[PDB]
Amino acid sequence: MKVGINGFGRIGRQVFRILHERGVEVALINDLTDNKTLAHLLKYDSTYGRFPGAVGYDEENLYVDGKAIRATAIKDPREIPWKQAGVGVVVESTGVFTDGEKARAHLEAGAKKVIITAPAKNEDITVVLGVNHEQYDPAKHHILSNASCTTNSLAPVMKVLEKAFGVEKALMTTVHSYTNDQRLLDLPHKDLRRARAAALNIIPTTTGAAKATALVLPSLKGRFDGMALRVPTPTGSISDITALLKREVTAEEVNAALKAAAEGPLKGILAYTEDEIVLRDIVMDPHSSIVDGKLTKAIGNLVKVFAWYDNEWGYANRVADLVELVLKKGV
Amino acid sequence: MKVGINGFGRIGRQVFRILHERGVEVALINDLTDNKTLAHLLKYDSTYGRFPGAVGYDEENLYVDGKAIRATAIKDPREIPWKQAGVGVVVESTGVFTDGEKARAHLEAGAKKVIITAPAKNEDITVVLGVNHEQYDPAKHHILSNASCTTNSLAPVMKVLEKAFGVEKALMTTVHSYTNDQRLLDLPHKDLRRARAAALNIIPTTTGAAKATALVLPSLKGRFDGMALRVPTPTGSISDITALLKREVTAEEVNAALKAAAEGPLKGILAYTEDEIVLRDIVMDPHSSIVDGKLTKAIGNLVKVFAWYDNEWGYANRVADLVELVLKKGV
Amino acid sequence: MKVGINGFGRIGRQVFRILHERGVEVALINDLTDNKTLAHLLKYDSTYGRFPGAVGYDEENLYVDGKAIRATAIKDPREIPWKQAGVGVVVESTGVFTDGEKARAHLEAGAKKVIITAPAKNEDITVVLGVNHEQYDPAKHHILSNASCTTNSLAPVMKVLEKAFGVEKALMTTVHSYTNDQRLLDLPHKDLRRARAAALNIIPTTTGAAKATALVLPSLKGRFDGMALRVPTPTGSISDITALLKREVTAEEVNAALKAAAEGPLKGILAYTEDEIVLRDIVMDPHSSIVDGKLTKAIGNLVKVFAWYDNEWGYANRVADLVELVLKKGV
Amino acid sequence: MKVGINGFGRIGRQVFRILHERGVEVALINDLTDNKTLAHLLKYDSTYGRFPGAVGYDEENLYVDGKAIRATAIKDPREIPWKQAGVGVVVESTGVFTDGEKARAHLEAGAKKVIITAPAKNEDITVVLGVNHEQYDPAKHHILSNASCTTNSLAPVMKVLEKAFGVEKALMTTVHSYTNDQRLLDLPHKDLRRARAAALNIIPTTTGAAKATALVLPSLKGRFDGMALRVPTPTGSISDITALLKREVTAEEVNAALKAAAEGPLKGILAYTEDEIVLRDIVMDPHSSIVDGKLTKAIGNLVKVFAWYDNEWGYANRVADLVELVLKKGV
Ligand SMILES: NC(=O)c1ccc[n+]([C@@H]2O[C@H](COP(=O)([O-])OP(=O)(O)OC[C@H]3O[C@@H](n4cnc5c(N)ncnc54)[C@H](O)[C@@H]3O)[C@@H](O)[C@H]2O)c1
Ligand SMILES: NC(=O)c1ccc[n+]([C@@H]2O[C@H](COP(=O)([O-])OP(=O)(O)OC[C@H]3O[C@@H](n4cnc5c(N)ncnc54)[C@H](O)[C@@H]3O)[C@@H](O)[C@H]2O)c1
Ligand SMILES: NC(=O)c1ccc[n+]([C@@H]2O[C@H](COP(=O)([O-])OP(=O)(O)OC[C@H]3O[C@@H](n4cnc5c(N)ncnc54)[C@H](O)[C@@H]3O)[C@@H](O)[C@H]2O)c1
Ligand SMILES: NC(=O)c1ccc[n+]([C@@H]2O[C@H](COP(=O)([O-])OP(=O)(O)OC[C@H]3O[C@@H](n4cnc5c(N)ncnc54)[C@H](O)[C@@H]3O)[C@@H](O)[C@H]2O)c1
Repeated sequence: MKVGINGFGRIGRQVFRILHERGVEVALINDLTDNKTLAHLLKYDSTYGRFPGAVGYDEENLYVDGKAIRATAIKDPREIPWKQAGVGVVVESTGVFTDGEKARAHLEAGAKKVIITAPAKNEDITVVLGVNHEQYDPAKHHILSNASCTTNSLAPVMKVLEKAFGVEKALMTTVHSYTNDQRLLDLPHKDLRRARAAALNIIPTTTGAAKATALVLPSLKGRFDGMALRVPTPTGSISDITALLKREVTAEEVNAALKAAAEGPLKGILAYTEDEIVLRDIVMDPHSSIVDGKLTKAIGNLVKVFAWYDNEWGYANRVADLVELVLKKGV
Repeated sequence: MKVGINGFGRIGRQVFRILHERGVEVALINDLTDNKTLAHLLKYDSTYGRFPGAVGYDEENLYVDGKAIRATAIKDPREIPWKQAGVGVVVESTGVFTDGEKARAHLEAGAKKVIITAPAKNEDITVVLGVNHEQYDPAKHHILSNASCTTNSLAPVMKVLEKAFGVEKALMTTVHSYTNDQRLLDLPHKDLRRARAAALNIIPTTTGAAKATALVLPSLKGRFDGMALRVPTPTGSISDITALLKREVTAEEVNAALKAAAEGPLKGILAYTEDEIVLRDIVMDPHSSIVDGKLTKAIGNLVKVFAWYDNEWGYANRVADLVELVLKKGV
Repeated sequence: MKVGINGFGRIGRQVFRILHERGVEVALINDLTDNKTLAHLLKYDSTYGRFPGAVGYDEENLYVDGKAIRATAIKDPREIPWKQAGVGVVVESTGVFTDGEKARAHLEAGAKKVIITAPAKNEDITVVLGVNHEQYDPAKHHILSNASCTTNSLAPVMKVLEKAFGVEKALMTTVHSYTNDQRLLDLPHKDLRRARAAALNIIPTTTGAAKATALVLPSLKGRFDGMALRVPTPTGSISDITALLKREVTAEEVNAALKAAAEGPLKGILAYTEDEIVLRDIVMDPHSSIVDGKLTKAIGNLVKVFAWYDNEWGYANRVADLVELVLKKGV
Repeated sequence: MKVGINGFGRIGRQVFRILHERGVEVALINDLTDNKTLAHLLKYDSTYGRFPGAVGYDEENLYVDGKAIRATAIKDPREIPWKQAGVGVVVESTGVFTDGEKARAHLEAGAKKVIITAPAKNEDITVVLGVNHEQYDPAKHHILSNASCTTNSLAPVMKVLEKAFGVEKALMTTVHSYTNDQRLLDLPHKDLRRARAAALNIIPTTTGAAKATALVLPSLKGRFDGMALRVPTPTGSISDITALLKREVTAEEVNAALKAAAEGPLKGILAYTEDEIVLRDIVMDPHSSIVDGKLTKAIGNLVKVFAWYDNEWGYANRVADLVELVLKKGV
């Protein structure tokens, strides 16, 4: 019962480091490049620095302080040796198999459990650690999704605002660091905005993060939606939640409430703070959501809350977190 | 009856170019640097390119295609020769005399009318062209304020949402390009966030833009507030308006309504569009507010509207616009 | 005898606009995206602004102020209808057919002349307008290359330093804006440096620009090489030329010499200036090389010269310039 | 015999952290802001992260894990209580007292030794650890300078190229991250280039780093000069050294030579590497100079060498390093 990663990219590599630093052992790693490039990308990372440990590689492996790890370049899921490596849980992070209909291929090649690191489709269950994980059935579920980084920042907040003040309606905006899914200079893209130079523009882009948060929380079904603004930053994001509660409240109420959750039930997932912070202050923070108290606004029953989150490292800690759970309640 | 500029900086220089390209003649220009540096900053601009025309200078002047303009380096308002230059209307844009209590000094030195390009204090009237300009009394008013770039983007929108759907409550967020008021690297500032590296961070900062918009529109008094997020872009900004109307509406209603205003009463100030645009698409757009139709969201009576605006050039067109009005109804 | 473009990207689109604004008519445009995306990329450009004119499109065309232009999505050269469109000269700018061995396919499908906008291989002649264009034989040549933007900035300089002071040896460095060939965040690349986040790093990368300049100028064969440093800027570049002359000279000599060429023989290609400029000052400058006089250094016979150049617009003016020549001396 | 810092800015704060993590105790810290802002800038740093330890403050002090440190806001050197605090060695890093003629004021107020963290004037001795530190006379010297970050990167290299191949002439170029000395948007500056938007432009600026390196190494007197190019990066820089040796050599010779020095005599100051690195890979590297082997070029006796260096952290390690030496051989 070992882990495997398909899509050793931005998310893959972060999840790997976390799993490493936790003890979990990754048996195989598949991507589309030669193990040389994989070793160099793991070793030197532009956002989180050098890999804590020794990195080596040959035609068929990668070595992490000696321990070998199979590294393949198979672009067809069904053709990945998850079998002859004993890989049970797979972290599908290529961003191209976001639907069980296709990601099932990992099972019909060995794997016993598959975690899609992105908003999936036709999966067994989309889970947001801290919102609906206890709702995982090892018998029934086998193809999971860890939702999206935005969903993971919204959910812990919408949950607390529900079991305290109740939520009628909510619109949200997220100012998000760019990702490899955008373009460096104007170039073809299916989204005519993500096609524009990413480090030059503030780019408006759709996000199902909100509606998706309406599934892990049926409470907000059809009554929660949002927008996204890609901005010139390599990592780090903030969610702008504007929700109409079910009773007039004050910004100070809202906070002590989210603060409560932070230091109690949602501990480790949600965090609360009143410090004068900026983006670079939350980069590499494990949490899913970090509430900026001082920004909390409240005009009667119409509240506005802000939640910082590192769309890369934080999300990756949840993905690795999910692999632990799946392994603890394996099949 | 000629114009004068105090604070030949980012805003000053843009207002100058506009006034030039319109025919208006600036008699004197005061700042804190030698006329050499002034000539070089006007000539070569990093955002709007080279100055359309010939730029020269000597110990006492600047020359724009020959025509001389007095250029002084007097840091004390009362000591600026607005008198011996016949300067009637002054554009106070140093960002340091934002209150008539101090900006009055321009009058007790010559000037007959003073326009503060920023949220003023103790001024005669803060005006937002297209919202409450017809309310200018040349007899009573003499020290005006053109509000702020954010106010000028919000007002034209809040106005339309009032005379159509009525507004109960509204919270707004603005993702704003950085300004010379922030820091390049971490450095001392009265705001512990604007103190952080501006091209590196997404920086949360307070904005009275909303409450200020509650003055040009008493309708929203005490029921409109917002936040600001400084992001790594040199110019261009977007306002995120989340307002609770007085009746359930649809995003398509909201648009055709703002669109109406755009092509009618608020023409020239407000613009509406459905094109797939990004930040660099609105840089140097004269308008005060440009509605991004496609981003318009509506869950019943809770709406979310986005308005692009070039906090520099657009605002500067309003400032120059205000100088025309003041000159047309001079004293 | 009409023009055609294959690879309607960064360079393609700029060459198109130039050809348009010059009168030249492009008959067909091939790329890998739907004509919708092509129309949107031409219309709104993040660096050079909106396209001067009306842009429309349908399943089979693009319309520029009415005039229709065939727009296909054929990824196989031999399969492009250069025939049934009467396209004589083709601008191969996809960056994937940089060798006549493959780019010849444009001929065996219609075209009578092919211009490769990049360092080619197996081409008939690599030309650098102003250095060796008069050496074009319409009878023999049919597959040309316009070299590279770096080559086009170096050549006009190395030429002048040869026919004046003679050149023994020269090493050069270019600080170049990033290009679509690099990555937004760490990601797989054949060059383990261009694989790193482009807007975050200063990235060292090999450049054959120098050795290539040794072909258009056999004088420097085996005695000229250089390096390239990709830096966080979307467009604009500077070449750092360090050459050991054949006689001790002074910085003032070097300048008046390059200045001479600028205002004389190399006019229109090379420019000379002593103004205090920065990058944003040369963006969209047609020239191939713009000498920054004030930076000129000289310790005896070891000189250092700097040349600004807009790797996009300037190069594109040379590409369009080359299409004129090819058309003037067509086949 | 305790240390003191005047100018708790970018350099000051880094030197403080290093001195802290080394055990050295700073007695007093003077700047121009309230101890609140000082505590917040030390605590949260945009480039090097959170301060390793607890940070507190009151009207008269700062607390580092309890231990109190006097924090004043005296803009006049002679008026700093270096006396009633027993501060012997002062780190003058305000960037405004770069000449003993003025920095002497620290002595006539208490201090027994003053280190100017920048190219000084009228100082007793400018030292570059690893080049000419053993040449420090505690009896004669009392006002030192640690040179500049560029000087500290060049010197260790020029030294090795002298005691191996000899150096006839050398021109150098440095691509340097911006600093608080530049501007965020176009704004008045004595240097008409550093006046332009720093995160938007590649900015050419003079540097005495080379001539300065000609003092710590009289060998290159009048035969070494260079240029500087400020680029859009918050920290990290690379030096481009083009030197004409006294004998034809090969790039492989040059390297093994610099490599030798790196692992031997210049260990800890100079480093050598052949790894495929980019800027973000050297941020926070203690070294003064890190040679990028792979970039080494050599055409006979004309060589080109590149040296990475973190103009902030590395230089700060040298400054702290110098305070140790001064304390070990105190007065
Ligand atoms: N970037 C974020 O902050 C973030 C947050 C949450 C979820 N996600 C999701 O995680 C996924 C990966 O995101 P990323 O940021 O790492 O992007 P990425 O570009 O770094 O892609 C990951 C890796 O997948 C590899 N890949 C592509 N096709 C493949 C195939 N057929 N087989 C094997 N490997 C393949 C790519 O070469 C790349 O190295 C996406 O679906 C994304 O939406 C990203
Ligand atoms: N930046 C924007 O987008 C924007 C939009 C709306 C309003 N404003 C307001 O306009 C004002 C100026 O803004 P800016 O962006 O041009 O900033 P800026 O830094 O460019 O300042 C303008 C100029 O004022 C000069 N100055 C300072 N003190 C002076 C004095 N005592 N006498 C004469 N000149 C003096 C400065 O040297 C500078 O050149 C501010 O109050 C600002 O809040 C700015
Ligand atoms: N960027 C510069 O400054 C510059 C300067 C000089 C020369 N060049 C060269 O010009 C070429 C294009 O450069 P670019 O900057 O426009 O990059 P780009 O990414 O914008 O590529 C140009 C276009 O080619 C298209 N394309 C790719 N494969 C294709 C195919 N098989 N058929 C049709 N279209 C295809 C791409 O989709 C893209 O839209 C490269 O070879 C480059 O090295 C670039
Ligand atoms: N930035 C670098 O990489 C670097 C490298 C080597 C040397 N240096 C030199 O170190 C010095 C400081 O550089 P920096 O990058 O920290 O810049 P900085 O802007 O951060 O300035 C340092 C601090 O000095 C303070 N200061 C200014 N005048 C003062 C006064 N009269 N009394 C007390 N404090 C005062 C400023 O408020 C600031 O907080 C400069 O001379 C610089 O040239 C900088």
